[PDB]
Amino acid sequence: AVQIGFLLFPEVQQLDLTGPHDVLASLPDVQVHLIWKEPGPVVASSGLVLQATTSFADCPPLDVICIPGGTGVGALMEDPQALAFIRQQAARARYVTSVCTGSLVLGAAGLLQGKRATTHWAYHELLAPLGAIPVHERVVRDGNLLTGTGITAGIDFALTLAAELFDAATAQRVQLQLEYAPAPPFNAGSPDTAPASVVQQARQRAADSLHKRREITLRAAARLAA
Amino acid sequence: AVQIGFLLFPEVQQLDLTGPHDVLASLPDVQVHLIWKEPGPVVASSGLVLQATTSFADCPPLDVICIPGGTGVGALMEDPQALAFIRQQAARARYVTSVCTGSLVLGAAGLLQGKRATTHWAYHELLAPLGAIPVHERVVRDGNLLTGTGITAGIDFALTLAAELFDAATAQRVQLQLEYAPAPPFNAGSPDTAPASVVQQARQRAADSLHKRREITLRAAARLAA
Ligand SMILES: [Cl-]
Ligand SMILES: [Cl-]
Repeated sequence: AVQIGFLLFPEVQQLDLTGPHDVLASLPDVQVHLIWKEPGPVVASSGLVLQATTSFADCPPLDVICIPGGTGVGALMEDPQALAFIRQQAARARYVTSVCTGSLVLGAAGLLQGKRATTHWAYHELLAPLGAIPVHERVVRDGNLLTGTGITAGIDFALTLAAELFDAATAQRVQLQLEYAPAPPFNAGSPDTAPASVVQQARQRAADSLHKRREITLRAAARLAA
Repeated sequence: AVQIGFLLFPEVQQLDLTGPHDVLASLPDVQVHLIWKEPGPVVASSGLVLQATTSFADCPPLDVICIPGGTGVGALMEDPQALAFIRQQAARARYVTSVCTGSLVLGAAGLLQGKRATTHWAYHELLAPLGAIPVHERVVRDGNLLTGTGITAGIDFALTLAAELFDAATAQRVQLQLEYAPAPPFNAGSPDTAPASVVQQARQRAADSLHKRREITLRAAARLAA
């Protein structure tokens, strides 16, 4: 069975994880794990309570690892146990993936050095100090690394992984069974298409978080420099 | 505070619920409830464990009620306690909504009689015996009833509800904060765009479920006829 693992941490943005989970769990001969330091409840940033199924020590070797984003990324960027686990699994995984600010965790773990990558638009400046080549595209692939932007990035790239792990007809069948054909009623999902007034509001609301994450990023970069 | 409730039941398709939950939970002055017969664990069809936060008896009057779909819809269509709760909340709710096969639950509760509605493509024939006017569109609005198709229908219609409960700039800001701009890598999300061979496979895999749901639908229709 293909082994797929998602890191589940306090203050995760749960949709970053639950989207790809439901798609990939629809495939035959997959096993999906929700990984944290021990099994048990983990609370997402919205208050939704999710259950981790396996610990770092008991997790099998993964074929796919996926790091979601969320408020909780700041703590993960300085969690040596989590970063060590990610590095160990990435060494042999067929696919290393992240959604939104999850790529900052890959960066803190050293896995973006010299690699093309993206992250959430408001935090994109933090990729370069972590050694990445920043790219402003919604899905960026460099070798076996896939990084994507948007809360539903993992739904789309899960269909790509289904086609490469199985075949295109399997991916299309899953898409059809889920009737997945999005049609947003607004076109404000990028700073290049949203009204300027909306961009300003969103940037102002992210400013305190960005300031705190600049500090964390510099400390994480210092650890990589040693 | 605006009160938004999702029905959480065993064998739910969790993305039908977790998508709109994360969008709506991003809004100011909202309170979101996960409703079942009692608080506690509820297992989704994928095995993901979610927690219900409130019981039918303790749930406040809702401004928005949302019924997700999933395998578990068949049991809900004949659960008199759940159907009675839905009817009570729908009487005063500003918005009554469903995702995918959740509209079959609204149908069993009597809430689609004489109303335009949609559901998952493989189960669309079951709307007419429940009194609905079936429509083949991704989002169908009839008064305060919204029914949508696709596992991520509730993400899109949550942005519509944000614009009508608050204003368009608020909805656009949420879309931008989430960087929501989907771009599926295949175009097989509808039976009209997927290859014929894929449609056949999907229909064959749904056949046993459809047969069982034809039986349940007829019994539910008989209860409405009395
Ligand atoms: Cl997206
Ligand atoms: Cl969809």
